[PDB]
Amino acid sequence: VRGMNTSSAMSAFERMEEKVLMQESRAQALGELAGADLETQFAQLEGGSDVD
Amino acid sequence: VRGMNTSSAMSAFERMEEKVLMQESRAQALGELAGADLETQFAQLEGGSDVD
Repeated sequence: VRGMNTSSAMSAFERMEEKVLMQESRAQALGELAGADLETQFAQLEGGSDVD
Repeated sequence: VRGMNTSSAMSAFERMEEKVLMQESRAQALGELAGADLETQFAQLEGGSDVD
């Protein structure tokens, strides 16, 4: 009930959270980098021109 | 009749009492610690909200 560090469930959650945060952030960061590049933005503009 | 220290019954009671007091106090202390934590108090409040 106390949720002490020794108990397995509490330790697992903390370990999982650190890994999850890093993984989630890394995937998002990569996407942002692609978005940041001018060419990716330009490609979207090109697509709009292309469809009409 | 004298209840002298040498007699087995007197010695047993004294030894048992020390162990019993420590055991009773320790169990109670653990319960108090759980009660002391804010989350346990919060859980009771949540339960009241949950039932209605």
